[PDB]
Amino acid sequence: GKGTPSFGKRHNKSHTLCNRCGRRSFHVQKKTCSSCGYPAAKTRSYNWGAKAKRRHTTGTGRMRYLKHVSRRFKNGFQTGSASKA
Amino acid sequence: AQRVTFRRRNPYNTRSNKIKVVKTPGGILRAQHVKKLATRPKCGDCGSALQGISTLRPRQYATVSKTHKTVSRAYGGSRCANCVKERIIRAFLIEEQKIVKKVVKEQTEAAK
Amino acid sequence: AAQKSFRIKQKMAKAKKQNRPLPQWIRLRTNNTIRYNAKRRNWRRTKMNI
Amino acid sequence: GRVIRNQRKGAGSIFTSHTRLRQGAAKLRTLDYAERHGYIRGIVKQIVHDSGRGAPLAKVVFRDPYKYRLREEIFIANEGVHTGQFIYAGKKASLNVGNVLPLGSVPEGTIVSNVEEKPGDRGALARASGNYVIIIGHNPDENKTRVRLPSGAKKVISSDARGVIGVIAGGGRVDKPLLKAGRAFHKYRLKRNSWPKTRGVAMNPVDHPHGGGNHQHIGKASTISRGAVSGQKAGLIAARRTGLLRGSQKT
RNA sequence: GUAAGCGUUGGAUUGUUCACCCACUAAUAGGGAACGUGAGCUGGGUUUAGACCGUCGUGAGACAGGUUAGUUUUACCCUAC
RNA sequence: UUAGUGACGCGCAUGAAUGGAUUAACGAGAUUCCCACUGUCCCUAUCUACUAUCUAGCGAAACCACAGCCAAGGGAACGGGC
RNA sequence: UCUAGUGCAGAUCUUGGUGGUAGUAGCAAAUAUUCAAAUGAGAACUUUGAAGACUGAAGUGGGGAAAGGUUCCACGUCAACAGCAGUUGGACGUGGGUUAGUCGAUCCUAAGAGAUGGGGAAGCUCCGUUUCAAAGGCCUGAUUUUAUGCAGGCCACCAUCGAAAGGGAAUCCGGUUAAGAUUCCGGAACCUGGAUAUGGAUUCUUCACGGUAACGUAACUGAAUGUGGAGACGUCGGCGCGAGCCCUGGGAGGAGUUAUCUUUUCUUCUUAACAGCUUAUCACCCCGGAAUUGGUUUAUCCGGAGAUGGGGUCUUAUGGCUGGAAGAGGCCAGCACCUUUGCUGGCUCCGGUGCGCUUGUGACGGCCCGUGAAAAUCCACAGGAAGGAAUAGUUUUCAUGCCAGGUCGUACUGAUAACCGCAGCAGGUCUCCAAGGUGAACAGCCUCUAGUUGAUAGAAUAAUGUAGAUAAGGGAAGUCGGCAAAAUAGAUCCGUAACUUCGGGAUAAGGAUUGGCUCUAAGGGUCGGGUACGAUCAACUUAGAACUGGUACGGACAAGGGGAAUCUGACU
RNA sequence: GUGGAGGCUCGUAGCGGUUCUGACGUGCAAAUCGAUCGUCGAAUUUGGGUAUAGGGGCGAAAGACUAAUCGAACCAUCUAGU
RNA sequence: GGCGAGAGACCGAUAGCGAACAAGUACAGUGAUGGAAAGAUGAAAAGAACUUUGAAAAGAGAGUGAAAAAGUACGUGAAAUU
RNA sequence: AAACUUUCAACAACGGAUCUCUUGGUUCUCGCAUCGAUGAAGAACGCAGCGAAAUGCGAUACGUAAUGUGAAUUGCAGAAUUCCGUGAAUCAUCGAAUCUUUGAACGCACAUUGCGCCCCUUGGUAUUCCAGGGGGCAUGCCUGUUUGAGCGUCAUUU
Repeated sequence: GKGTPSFGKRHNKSHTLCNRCGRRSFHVQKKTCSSCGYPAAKTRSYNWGAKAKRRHTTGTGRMRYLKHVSRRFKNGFQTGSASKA
Repeated sequence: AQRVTFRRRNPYNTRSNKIKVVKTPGGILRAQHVKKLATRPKCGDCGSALQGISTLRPRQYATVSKTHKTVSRAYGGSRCANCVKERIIRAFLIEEQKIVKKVVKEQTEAAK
Repeated sequence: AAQKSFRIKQKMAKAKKQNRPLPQWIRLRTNNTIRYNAKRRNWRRTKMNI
Repeated sequence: GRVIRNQRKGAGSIFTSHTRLRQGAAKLRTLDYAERHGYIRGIVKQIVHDSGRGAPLAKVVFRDPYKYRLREEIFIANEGVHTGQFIYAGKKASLNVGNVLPLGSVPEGTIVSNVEEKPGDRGALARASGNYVIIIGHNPDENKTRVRLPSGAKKVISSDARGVIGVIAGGGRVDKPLLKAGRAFHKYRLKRNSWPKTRGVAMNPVDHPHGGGNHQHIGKASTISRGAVSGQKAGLIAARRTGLLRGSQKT
């Protein structure tokens, strides 16, 4: 009964949600995410996990500041305001 | 022959989930959770229950009064009366015997 | 379960607010390529995995 | 080939000691000033059973000389000790059972236990049930005391080293058979995970050096050198002789 | 000799084919058909994996050497009947 | 009675903690015999229920070069085709 | 002219699509459905009613943990799903719904995980968790530029995380909704924290009296520090006690049956959390001084280390009376109305039994080379810093009074349809409550409350199957092999071999009996006696005798085949 | 007589999984169904928490188990490996 | 790679980035990781008024449109198969 | 002879090839150098008169302000003074702001929407208790300040 009845015995989550990635990879008994490396400082990445990088990298989100960075570089990082020509 | 339920979310028969069946004014049964029972205080010396002390859980030993937790005797709600008697006697007697040892050494050392 | 956590309940509420069909005025709008919802989710078929 | 049982035993996730019900470490009082210049009285308040240990223990209580305080210690009880019993520890103490005299203070043929081999270790040699150390003689000049240890061995320690007088309680424990895998089971249930024991010769050769074959047999010899390594050491390590003991040890 | 028309057994032991005895019989003849016949059976034997003995081998392991335990699938199609 | 049991023993190649010999009790262990019991068999028959069957509705799969009558011949030495 | 990703029949080729097989196999476990009405276009299945059946309290019942996530409830509604159907649905669409000081989390720590200091490591990071570290905050205040320093004093654990089943402060009844409730409404309580006033108590003997004592009380100072207890604990056995359930007698009510019989069959007669007055086995005290030894348990332990005895103190588990509380709730009757619809009356009483069931508990015993968590938290005690009365003080562990009590969860299933198994899978998945009879028995069979009546149907009844049964005469000849099935079977009485580690073997083997009815006998409790008995009460057990029957009776269910020997491993 | 021990025994639940080498074997099911069986107060059964991680663990030892995967798991890459 | 610009003897929806579309999406797996399919009505919705059969869905007419041999199962509309 | 099988064609079907398209991809070239403790990349949850998603955004929430243009957005509804104007608009540009809970994540923690300490202020007759609001408390290191410690050490006291 290594198959079906054991799958019936299967009901306790090894993994739950993580607060840095939100992916349900936070091993409770180790206290680590299997995807971001929480609660470590760094973010978990590998150059064999190219797809993983591509999935979790810059630009898959809002870039709440970084789009405006390039706009602002174009305008030369200016202070002040307009003058009502 | 009505059958009843744990009145809470713990379904296992542990010491903190003792129930007692009871018949209510509806004519019906209900399960009524009973708290664990208190164990009497003991004398620190012999290890025996001591009397004139209420039997309670230890924060009910806060809400109750000094009359329930104590007796009118020295070493009141802490030691047995007989152990008290014993140590009183022992105190008196070995103090006297220390006096006697002192004077024996006194007279001996003074003679020699 | 009954004894649950607020995060779970939060995600559940969000799911419940997602689980309903398209608006037909969105079906009416200009240049529209949507006919139906395809992020639709039913407890019998697929689980959230939370 | 695999790593074998004796090698897994050293990481020890499951092989660690089951150390719950043990009342504490059974060490002697510390050797501060009162012990090494006079004596001091405590009282055996209660004898109890230590789990995993066949020799009982004796919750003794002393007084702190430096503070209104009641530092309680744990001693291994010798045969004859009882409750309410005054224990005298120190140098000018008297030679009766339960006292903690030093070996320069005891004479020859004296019978002690829970002895130190280095003063200040707070308890060592002769800690198990039924066992004792025998004083042999002295060399006060070069203050050293010869002692016979239960192995049958001879050792030379500081005469300033301590030791309780008498023999440890619980003696005659192994004079009785168990009859039962269950008795053994519970014993080790409280000691550690070293029970049951499978035989390498019944294992497979991936699992043990003695393993494998179309019969249970060792093949090479079961006498291994001490200059062997982890995974080679399964049998009789560094054995000088072998087989049945045909006469005196001649030690 | 013509003759295969008709028949040619029940059992003890053996996994047995083969053999060897008991007995009846009219007779207890030999063979073939993918050494007939496993989507017809059985699975006792050999012939996976567990295990034991002996001998051999330093050893893992070997043995037409013995012993014991060990999943036998599908037809509703064409044909034949 | 190639089985079983007791005995014999120049034992291919028994044998002593590679444990030897024995052994009450125990055993979903292996084996033989006896009593009872029986459709295991002589030697087969009958009954019951659900199926198969017919019908309404629903409705798959394995497989498929093309396909589907035989004999013999020869042939890659056993063919549905020649 | 140039240039290529340039031409397919194949590659068990890739992707997609389509077929024959084939309207075929097949939709068959879980004892089982039928009649009518209503709706609707349409009913084998939806709804109702009637009937027949099942699960049969170790249940297809009622509630939960993990998990699931809104399936919960309602309205509409049937294109797809519910391997037939569909007017129905865990489906589709639209909405609604989960109320806490007292239930949990939060707190505590367990196994353990893991920073700091430090040390290793090229480095990601590893070790270690009190460590070779200068590792901090607790109280009284003192001043009255003034907030909080300075006056002191105290102490040295030395992060944090870790249990929705462990420990732990405190809530119950009735009612109520489409769906929630120990949460909401009404009523009645408790706890923590913080404020504070009066009363009470106490004091001129400054911080209480009584008691021989056990110890009692409405209260009746007490810092630092320190000691002790509770928290805090295995398992089994039998005994006692209690609660609830079961059984039962009378009586007051309603329903049922009633050709006949039946003072009959069924059912309601209930009382919470909390508070007060009382109540216990154990234990302890006083008087007293035991052999002719006595007391006493089911179980044999206790006594000059002071028994029996007489008298008394305590623990309040637990019960009883009262309050809460009859005003609720329940059972009935009567009179009213489109109706919101009620309105008014009565009863709601007194008991008995038991190796009964479950459970809790108490005192004992037995087992161990096994002696069966910790911490938080709380309390008490020793001690005596300090502080206070008299024309007035001190106390707030006594009573009363005041305020507040957050955050998150809370619906529902918990499984032959809500979890996991690709699914509406005969699988698997932790647990609590548990009626009557038979019977040793939460065995099997039947039934009540509660719940289901679901699994594609109809007509026929061939072979073959699967599952279940029987078969003369024989009785393992069958077969590798007695595989399979059969016989045996419970209980009482009798009888019991070899061998043996002397404990067993042994239900050895092997035999007899067993129903129903009418009788008998024996086995018990409570009360009565100046300083041999008698009256009353009530149980199930055992043995026996007549009578009887189509020699039947552990009448169904349930329920061992045995013996002689060997090889082997001692056993579980 | 009492008493009520035991890794005792019969035998429910429960845990298991002997035999039928039964059913099913394009199944109810990627190991189930039915009967027959073993054990059933202990080396018992079991939930939750916790530790052990791949030449590593764990193993009353079968080369067994380590997420339907084990005589060395799974994922990706080296890798369009030869 | 990022930001911004331009180009091509390149691919032209089984091609070209896995992704011309609500694509690192749905979905699977405990998890690491894995990882799709899916473009076109018509110039313009003018997306079929109204009648009739039917319980309705739909049908037959009507009508729009250049065209319903363009009717959201929409450009054309092959083959297998029917 | 039908039926049936097969073949061919017409029409209808299944199905989605072929053809023709194309806000995409790929490759080459050119140019520029710009994330973050002043809190990034990313994640979670949430915001629209009527949205699930995408894109946008953060309780000032498909956006505010400011600037420029110059009267639309559009599926519906609504709005109109907003039209010879400090002014429409899912507009473009963007220099001022908001920037939930998180995250290097920084008061301590975390499977808890958990538990604290300090300052200011308000209420509850309150330094202490409760609640509300505002502001704050990470670590290592640098320079500097203040307070220190140590017979490590100097001088000078009487």
